[PDB]
Amino acid sequence: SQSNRELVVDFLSYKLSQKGYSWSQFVIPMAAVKQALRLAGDEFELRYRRAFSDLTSQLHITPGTAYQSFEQVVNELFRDGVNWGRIVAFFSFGGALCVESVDKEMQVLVSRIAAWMATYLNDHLEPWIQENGGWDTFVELYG
Repeated sequence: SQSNRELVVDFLSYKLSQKGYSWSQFVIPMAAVKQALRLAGDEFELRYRRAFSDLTSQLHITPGTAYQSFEQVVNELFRDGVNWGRIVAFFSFGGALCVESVDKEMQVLVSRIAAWMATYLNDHLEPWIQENGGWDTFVELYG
């Protein structure tokens, strides 16, 4: 919850920096988890460059968008359940949403998206993560 919050912020900050944007609107194995996640995300966006076009448009985020709408859209990535690659897609998707928000002069949504991701991670993804090795297995797999 606290760790996950930090993890989400780091990945989103990484993505924004990398793409020329500001991250101002915002390490035990943690440092290792963070780096593994940064690498996983880059590899992902490398193979898939569509940038979640339909998912973001299906969501069309504005300052009035509620978590439930975010949650419903994100659920689409997990229609067949959770797996590591889908978790990576989840982070990449949040990253795309932040970029889009900045491109629309709605930089105020980045901290909100981060909060939503942490909530979604703790609620829907940690159960599977903890059952399949925890973030140690993730590092072991993408580190």
